[PDB]
Amino acid sequence: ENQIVAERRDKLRALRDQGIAYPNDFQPTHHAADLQTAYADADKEALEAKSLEVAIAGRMMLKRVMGKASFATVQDGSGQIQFFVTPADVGAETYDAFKKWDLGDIVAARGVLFRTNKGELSVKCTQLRLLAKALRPLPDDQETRYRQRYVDLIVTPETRTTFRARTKAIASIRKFMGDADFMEVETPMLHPIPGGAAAKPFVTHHNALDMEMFLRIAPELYLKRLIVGGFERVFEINRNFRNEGVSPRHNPEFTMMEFYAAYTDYRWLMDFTERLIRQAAVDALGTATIQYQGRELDLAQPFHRLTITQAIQKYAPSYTDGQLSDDAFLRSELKRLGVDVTQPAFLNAGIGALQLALFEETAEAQLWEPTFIIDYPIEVSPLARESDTVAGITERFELFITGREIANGFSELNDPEDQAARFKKQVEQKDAGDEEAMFFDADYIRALEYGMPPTGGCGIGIDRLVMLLTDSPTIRDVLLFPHLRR
Amino acid sequence: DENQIVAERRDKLRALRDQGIAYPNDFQPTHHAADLQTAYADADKEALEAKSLEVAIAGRMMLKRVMGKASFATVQDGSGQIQFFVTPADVGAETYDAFKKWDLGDIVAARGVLFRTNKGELSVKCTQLRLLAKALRPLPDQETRYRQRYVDLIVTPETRTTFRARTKAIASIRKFMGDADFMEVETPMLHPIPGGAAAKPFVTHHNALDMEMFLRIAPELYLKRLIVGGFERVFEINRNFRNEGVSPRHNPEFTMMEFYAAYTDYRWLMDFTERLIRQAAVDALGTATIQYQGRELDLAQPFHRLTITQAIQKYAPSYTDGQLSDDAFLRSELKRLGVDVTQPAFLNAGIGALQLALFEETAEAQLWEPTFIIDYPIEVSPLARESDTVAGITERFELFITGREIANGFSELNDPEDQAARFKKQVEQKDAGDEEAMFFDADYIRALEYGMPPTGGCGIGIDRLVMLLTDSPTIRDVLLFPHLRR
Ligand SMILES: N[C@@H](CCCC[NH3+])C(=O)O
Ligand SMILES: N[C@@H](CCCC[NH3+])C(=O)O
Repeated sequence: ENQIVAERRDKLRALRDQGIAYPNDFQPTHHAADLQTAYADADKEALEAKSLEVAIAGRMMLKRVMGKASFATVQDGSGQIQFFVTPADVGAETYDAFKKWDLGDIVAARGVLFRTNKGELSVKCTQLRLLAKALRPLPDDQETRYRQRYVDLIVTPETRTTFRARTKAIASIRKFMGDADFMEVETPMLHPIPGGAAAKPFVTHHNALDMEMFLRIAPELYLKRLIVGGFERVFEINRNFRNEGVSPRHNPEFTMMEFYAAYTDYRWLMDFTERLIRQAAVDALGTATIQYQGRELDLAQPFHRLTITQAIQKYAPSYTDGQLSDDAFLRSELKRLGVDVTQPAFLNAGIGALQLALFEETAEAQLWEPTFIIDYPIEVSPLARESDTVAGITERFELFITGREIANGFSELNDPEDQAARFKKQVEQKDAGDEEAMFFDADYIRALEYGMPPTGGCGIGIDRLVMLLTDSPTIRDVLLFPHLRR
Repeated sequence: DENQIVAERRDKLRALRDQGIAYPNDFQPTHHAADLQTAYADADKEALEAKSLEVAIAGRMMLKRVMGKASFATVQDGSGQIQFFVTPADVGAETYDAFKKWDLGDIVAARGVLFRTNKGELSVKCTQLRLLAKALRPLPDQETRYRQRYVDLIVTPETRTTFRARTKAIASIRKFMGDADFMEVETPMLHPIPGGAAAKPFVTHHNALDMEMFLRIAPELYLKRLIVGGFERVFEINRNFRNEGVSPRHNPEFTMMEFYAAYTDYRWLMDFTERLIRQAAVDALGTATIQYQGRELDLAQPFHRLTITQAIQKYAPSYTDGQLSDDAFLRSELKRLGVDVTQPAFLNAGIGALQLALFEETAEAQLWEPTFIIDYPIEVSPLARESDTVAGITERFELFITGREIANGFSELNDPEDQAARFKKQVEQKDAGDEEAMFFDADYIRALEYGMPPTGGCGIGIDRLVMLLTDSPTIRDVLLFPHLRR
């Protein structure tokens, strides 16, 4: 390993004594992938007539030297093609230098396209150059993929494909939002008071002003300020930050899309979110009837819509109606399953919150088929409009697919006095030790007091959506550079 | 006094809650003011009475004209303004009486027939009229625009126009990049080692991992890892963070676009950046011959391309060639202009850096017409490829328009040994007190040691570009929520 690097470093030393070691004048004219497509059906004779001159640059992935003739496989950004090399065509000095290059080196050739006797498409090199020496060899392990994504990208074509699909899916989501009349906006990543979500923040400090500032846990409160300001339809796709546990399923920064539509409510949001996701599949995979991790996932069907208790009953039928309505039962049953209900997060827990907690331990992970869970207790929905007909319930949903939260939304709380009250109740929890409880945001209350129209809002987890569209088993597989441990 | 008004409005809200749902969310508008104004600009009183078009509108009540038998309100939705004509005959006495006590600012809604008033205005003959949300604070100095952008957005149509244009411009830039085959990517905003720029970082901490992290000053080093990985054309549009003073011309977070193209160099980058900017103007304004702050700005002309000393001579013709190549002259001349060259940023200053510093104090702010400044000293260009023909010079540019930096780019340093050396020289400066000097990044060097193809990279200041395109005088005028200033 070190001896290999040293040997390659010594070649680089010699290379510098005889010219420009890292030249930047070569201009490729074609892409391997495009040649493989456009000339799949052409044969030795067809190609000899066309006599197409090409110029390719990329990473040398294989090399075979056999006396007066040598073959290499070169990989550019698009794919692979062979270089065929003889001193007759490339000249003796280049041929000799070529033989001493290494797997990994960035190389470049001009030459005529042709087909080898074994059937492969290849370049009869008439010019051949080394553009950049690979000092470290390519490997020929489970975490290296993430610590050295650049290696994973060279060596695993599937990885390149996943990330091209991420990019296309996000463009497709933008198009969908734009067609539905939403204005894409940029709100701050630095907040003087974090909010818009239940999460532990990252804190930093502005030196000139001697001021604590928080990386955003969510843009929600800023996006609703825009609604007050009179933009009826806004959305934002960007990072949130959450300072919590690390795992294969957790990264400290992740991409959310939030959107807000004045004069809508949660029923509208659910229909709209459902349509968006289904179209996201059709765009990415040609169909909404797909598979994820070896199991059928039919996004073409209408999404299920269930209450919290409906969902517990569907997947944990042993629970009776009377049991799910009994405070004392719910507490002992939650204690049994490892939920400490004495924790400050539960300071304002009523019967609804206990049910929700039971749903999380029993049913949630089993929501394979797309399922909206509907009507959430007020005590855990501090930003959500209260029902007009049932006290203590909010017009809120969460969407689960494959057992993971993909979206969450609600009729927005536009009543400033209600909002102030619910903030004070969060501060109680926070004072009692609940680190995911919200801070009182006076500037936000002030904004609402200018008068905010009734509005519907939703956040979609772009990283999790992309997992489904690319059959990626963890969030780390859809992030170019996941954060890792030391 | 603003207080008595709030209190009075708060008391109306109290009465409102005793008689129904204060913040209803069931009203569904069917039309937009702007669309009605366009579609029926050409129609008259009789036309409209025949058509008899039933509409439903919701928005903010901006003016109210009251007479004995009737009332007119000017209501503003997301699209524009339309009049509501209100009589108790048609809306009912009880509603008419309530209406008289509603306030400028309230969010209101009507159904009714479209018609034209004798004074020529398009209006709704209301048959239903509702209050959707009480404005508790009344609608209405130079900094309030920024602390309360939501107020500025309601009251100033120019502000709305600027931000719609920002959004459109960014979509136009994404399209330009996509058409040129660049793949949009997302790299981390939390870096374990900050780099890619000369700036003071914001520092934070991940608690679960007990790990110091930095908010990114630039994504550059992560984008070049993707080039090692084999993506040929990548770009990213997102926030950087710099922990320094807030001014009218500075915000601690701002939007950059960086792009990288394998097998290109700085000449290519300059042509590409020039085309991008000119097309951005055509897209936004219909022409590249535009105006900024009352002065002609002709982006249609080819951009000037000057060396650092050429530019000093163009604006200060006193300076001779020998003066600008004399160390002792440059120092005394810099001392005269108030520049401290003893500062650690200048620890590795040679003649080039001194020239650059003189250019900053004499010519830079006068670069009104788009001007590329070209060929930068190595000691201030730690990430830029060195010239093949002139030692100590890098293939680097900065683009200035209206005296402000709009872009900066270079042929990328893909030589890992050169890069390691230049990093060690940065660490010297940093150890001697230069807080903008770079840290040594070993992981980045390791990536380059796998072999990176020659590449060209550039960063464009989106916020500053958008200023030019929208004729905004400061960066704060193109950010929805600028950071606090004192
Ligand atoms: N802010 C929410 C998404 C939007 C909820 C509706 N206002 C989140 O972080 O999940
Ligand atoms: N990282 C640079 C932009 C790209 C320079 C070329 N690699 C900046 O922050 O200005």
